[PDB]
Amino acid sequence: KKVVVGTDAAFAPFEYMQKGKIVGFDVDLLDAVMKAAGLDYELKNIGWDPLFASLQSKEVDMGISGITITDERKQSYDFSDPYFEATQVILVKQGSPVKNALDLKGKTIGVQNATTGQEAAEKLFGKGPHIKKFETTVVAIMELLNGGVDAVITDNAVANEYVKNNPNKKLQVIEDPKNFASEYYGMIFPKNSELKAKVDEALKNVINSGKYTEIYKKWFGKEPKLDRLKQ
Ligand SMILES: N[C@@H](Cc1c[nH]c[nH+]1)C(=O)O
Repeated sequence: KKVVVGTDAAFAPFEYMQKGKIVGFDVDLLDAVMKAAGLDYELKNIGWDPLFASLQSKEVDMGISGITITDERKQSYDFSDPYFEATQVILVKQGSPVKNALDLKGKTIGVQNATTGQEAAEKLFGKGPHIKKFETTVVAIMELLNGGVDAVITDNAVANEYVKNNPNKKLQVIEDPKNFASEYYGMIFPKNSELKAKVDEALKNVINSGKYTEIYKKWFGKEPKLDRLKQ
């Protein structure tokens, strides 16, 4: 019996489809972690909202989908030790007047459904019509390109990856460290999972052996500050 791992492979550089195969930082880290934990696994591309549903039903044993550790998600799920630090940013067209998150007032914001980016947008301007929720971040960014939304709030490394990969779209990343707090990714599990402890120990092995850093350098071209993982 293999471990069923779910991911939403529409979140580059962490997980995405390349020539019909699921690739990314989370994909490479998962492979490293699971082999260090001695667990045969299957990686499923399932979708963002199906994934969380599947984890609650326990049909999926494990998740790695650039998922931010939050106390709101700790209600139903368990998390591994953090393996990445992120923050929400604001993605816009280069000609945007947006300088900070407060400039987004009265404007339409495209977020992926049930994410920390949605939460951040709803924290500032409350729940309402000009917060447009999409199943993938890919589609949210697509509503930005065509003018359907004025701004996108998503994770920083994803936004930076899209700007880097797509210069002809002429998008810019607006950072607001005053409004957006530090976030940490964790591998997710159904409540009281027996895999969590094995994954935590395997992650340490992966970090200690220098395996994590090689994967980090591959996707981000620089040395990680590993002290971000002991916060
Ligand atoms: N890290 C954010 C955004 C995200 C990760 N994967 C898809 N969206 C979250 O877990 O809510």
